[PDB]
Amino acid sequence: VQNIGGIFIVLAAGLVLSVFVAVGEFLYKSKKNAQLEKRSFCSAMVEE
Amino acid sequence: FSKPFMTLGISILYRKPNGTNPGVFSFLNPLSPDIWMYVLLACLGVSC
Ligand SMILES: CCCCCCCC/C=C/CCCCCCCC(=O)O[C@@H](COC(=O)CCCCCCCCCCCCCCC)COP(=O)([O-])OCC[N+](C)(C)C
Ligand SMILES: CCCCCCCC/C=C/CCCCCCCC(=O)O[C@@H](COC(=O)CCCCCCCCCCCCCCC)COP(=O)([O-])OCC[N+](C)(C)C
Ligand SMILES: *[C@@H]1O[C@H](CO)[C@@H](O[C@@H]2O[C@H](CO)[C@@H](O)[C@H](O)[C@H]2NC(C)=O)[C@H](O)[C@H]1NC(C)=O
Ligand SMILES: CC(C)CCC[C@@H](C)[C@H]1CC[C@H]2[C@@H]3CC=C4C[C@@H](O)CC[C@]4(C)[C@H]3CC[C@]12C
Ligand SMILES: CC(C)CCC[C@@H](C)[C@H]1CC[C@H]2[C@@H]3CC=C4C[C@@H](O)CC[C@]4(C)[C@H]3CC[C@]12C
Ligand SMILES: O=S1(=O)NCN(C2CC2)c2ccc(F)cc21
Repeated sequence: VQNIGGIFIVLAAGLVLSVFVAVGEFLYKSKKNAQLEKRSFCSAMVEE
Repeated sequence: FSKPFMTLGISILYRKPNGTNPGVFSFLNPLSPDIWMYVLLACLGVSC
């Protein structure tokens, strides 16, 4: 763990980064469906 | 003395050091035994 070490840090960095962009695409498909029905909770809850 | 019938030399007598074999699970040695767990908890984690 002293030798390689940092690849687990960037594995912990990219996956936390990936959960961030996963919500941002979820809120984006709540946004293009926002011109259909409601502001968020229509396309949020149906896709939740 | 007569003329020699065998040639000599002072030298050092000592034990051979034991050549302990690289036993058949030798390929696990290049990583520490916690890193093999940390890779296993990565591929059980990142897959989840
Ligand atoms: C690279 C990419 C990642 C791959 C995924 C791996 C992730 C999962 C892995 C998880 C853990 C894998 C093993 C790590 C820990 C054991 C090794 C160890 O510590 O050495 C021990 C020895 O070893 C032994 O003598 C017996 C212990 C080894 C059992 C065999 C493990 C099966 C490997 C199959 C793995 C799964 C295969 C299928 C995978 C889908 C320490 O003993 P020692 O005192 O230091 O030395 C003895 C001295 N002597 C030899 C002279 C006698
Ligand atoms: C989400 C996050 C996770 C959540 C947390 C969950 C909790 C997890 C927390 C875990 C905490 C860590 C505890 C274990 C520490 C072991 C290290 C050690 O020193 O012991 C030994 C490990 O040597 C082995 O014997 C390993 C066991 C065999 C390897 C095969 C396992 C994987 C199989 C394939 C995997 C398939 C993959 C499939 C993928 C789809 C090494 O020393 P030794 O000299 O060899 O000792 C001999 C011991 N003996 C006599 C009994 C043999
Ligand atoms: C080869 O020689 C002996 C034979 O086992 C080993 O020396 C032993 O070392 C342990 C501790 O390291 C002690 O019990 C004694 O000093 C020795 N044991 C006996 C029974 O005399 C030595 O370790 C072996 N291996 C080498 C040199 O690599
Ligand atoms: C960076 C984040 C927060 C915002 C941007 C998200 C990106 C990755 C998303 C938003 C809009 C998405 C596109 C929307 C529609 C289509 C058409 C389809 O036939 C192929 C995929 C494609 C082309 C998508 C690719 C991924 C995309 C470009
Ligand atoms: C994605 C997950 C499941 C991977 C496995 C768990 C990770 C996050 C954990 C398990 C053990 C942890 C390491 C344990 C010890 C040290 C030494 C310290 O001086 C710096 C942090 C560091 C290097 C840790 C980094 C994070 C680490 C590698
Ligand atoms: O020709 S000698 O005088 N008598 C014979 N021997 C040898 C047994 C090898 C040796 C060995 C080493 C020498 F230098 C001389 C001799």
